[PDB]
Amino acid sequence: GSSGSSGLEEVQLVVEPEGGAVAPGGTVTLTCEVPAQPSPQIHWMKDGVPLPLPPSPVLILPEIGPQDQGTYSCVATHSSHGPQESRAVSISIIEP
Repeated sequence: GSSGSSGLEEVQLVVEPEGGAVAPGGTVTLTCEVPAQPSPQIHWMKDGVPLPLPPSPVLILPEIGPQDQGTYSCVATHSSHGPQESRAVSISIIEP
C-alpha cells in the first residue's frame, strides 16, 4: 500500500476475467502483449518468485484451485526500456 501516490505504467497487463477471479477449477489467461512492443520480453512472477515456465505473451492457467490462488505480474524488459512490472493480479476463487 501507500499514503496515496499516483503513477502510470506503460505495460497494460490483461487478465481473464478482468476482475481477476474464477471458480475452483476454471481457466485464466494472462495476456501481457505490449501495444508498443510486438514481441517484448514477457515474464511471469508469483509472490515475488520466478515460476518454472517459458516466457510468452500468453500464459493460461487451466484447472485453477485453492493452491493456484495468489498474485501474478508481468515484467517487460527490452531495449530503450527498464524493469517495468505491470500491476499485480491477485487470482482468487469466487463463491457463486
